[PDB]
Amino acid sequence: ASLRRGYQVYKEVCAACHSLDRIAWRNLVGVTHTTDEAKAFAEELEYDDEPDDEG
Amino acid sequence: YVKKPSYKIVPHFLGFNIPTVSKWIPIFGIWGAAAGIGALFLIEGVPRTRQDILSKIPIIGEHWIREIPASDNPF
Repeated sequence: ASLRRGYQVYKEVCAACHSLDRIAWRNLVGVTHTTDEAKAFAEELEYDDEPDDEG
Repeated sequence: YVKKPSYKIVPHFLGFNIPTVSKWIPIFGIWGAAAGIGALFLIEGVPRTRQDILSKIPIIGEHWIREIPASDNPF
């Protein structure tokens, strides 16, 4: 429960300046969050895809 | 009066004969069990072993029927 609350402090305060690059969304699942919550966090962001057909 | 001793040669091969080997047949049995138990124990962690062998054993078999809740599974 402290881990989950700490993630929320990370996300709302620290993440403005600090990265957490070694942690994937799947890492939160079954530690701080359910699969659905973590998928929802991931789905709100945009990531680089492979280039389209015109490259 | 006895003219000759009374005996036969039993069939043998590589210094084994059937009387002797027959005494060891049960021992091969137990060693086979030991090797079976040991092998199965070694691969008890393999999921297929659990799915196909261990979970089918009556009573005891439920020890190996374990589901991860869908909420706790990233994959």
